[PDB]
Amino acid sequence: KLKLYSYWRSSCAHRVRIALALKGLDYEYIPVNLLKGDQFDSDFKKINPMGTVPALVDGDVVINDSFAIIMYLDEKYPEPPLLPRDLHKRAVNYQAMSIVLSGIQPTAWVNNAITKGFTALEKLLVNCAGKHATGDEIYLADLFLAPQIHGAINRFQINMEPYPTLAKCYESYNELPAFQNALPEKQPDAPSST
Amino acid sequence: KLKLYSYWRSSCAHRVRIALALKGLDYEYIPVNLLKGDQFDSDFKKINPMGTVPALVDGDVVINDSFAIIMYLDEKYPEPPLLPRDLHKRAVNYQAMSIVLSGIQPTAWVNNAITKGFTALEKLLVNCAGKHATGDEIYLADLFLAPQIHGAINRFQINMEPYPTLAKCYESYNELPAFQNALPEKQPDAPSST
Repeated sequence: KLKLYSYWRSSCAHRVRIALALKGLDYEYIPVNLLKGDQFDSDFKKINPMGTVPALVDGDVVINDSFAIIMYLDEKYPEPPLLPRDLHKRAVNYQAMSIVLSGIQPTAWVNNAITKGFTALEKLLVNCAGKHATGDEIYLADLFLAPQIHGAINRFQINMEPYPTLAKCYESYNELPAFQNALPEKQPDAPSST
Repeated sequence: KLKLYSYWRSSCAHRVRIALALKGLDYEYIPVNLLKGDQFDSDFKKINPMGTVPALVDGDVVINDSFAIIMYLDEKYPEPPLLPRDLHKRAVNYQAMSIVLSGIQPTAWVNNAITKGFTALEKLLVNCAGKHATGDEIYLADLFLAPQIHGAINRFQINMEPYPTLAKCYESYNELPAFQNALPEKQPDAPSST
């Protein structure tokens, strides 16, 4: 019985929710309101000593970090694979992951940090033929791109026309249930329509 | 005939040099002076369009990003393995990698960003019994910790006594040839003794 400590608006938790949905894995969604500071609660700290969200609990095992959680899921529950067979395409997926993870993540506001990272991702992925980031199946890069692009568009009003490959990728996720289900607005702790 | 575009003081390139040495892989060291701005040279840009260092050239294939390069090497040349068999220990290695990659990396100066990241790494690794970060063999976390600790000590004069697990790890690398050989001061472009 997996548990996922998640916050509806966290892009890192969004990545993990896609992975769980693509693996067909059921889990208990445990909301952690990051705006309200619920991650500094001492009982939560008891269960999740690292203190970060997302956090996956798999029995006695607690995994933090979106990338480490996703790799643990892919290695424990291999089907469908989140990495391709081709060593070069696997390297592109890891590079795309790292630009998002460590490149970008960390009147009107102009966000050119995104410009910079999206330019690199476009540079990296434009030569990968296919429906999604690296081919016609969904892989690790796609789980990193979807939440990043959703956040760029919804929080920074970034225009995606300068990044046609990225735009293709993001449009390609609109019909995939695993991706639709994992969206921030669909989560149990998301702001209501009621 | 592998090629590695490297800069002697780059901690990211330091990580990759350890991996190449542990895999017993020969390569052409191509210096890229990052202080002098050699990475913005147009011919280098032709070979390495992504423009970053380190960059591994494996024939026609150019891989950027320290983590993606190291994974490509581990997957193409599996021996000795840079990840353990145990799924949980593999997850710890990826978490340690991510704290360094995306947590830390990006009168006297006091560097408490390091304090923060080293505190998390200590928290993460203290329950892993063994000579090195996650056991008695060298894995991915160790390739990320060595350059980070070398840089903390040599550029920021960080005292390692508050992080006994990390200190153990770093002392454990002093006798390993792969680690000694990859040090910044030993590289072809490093400042001279002459």
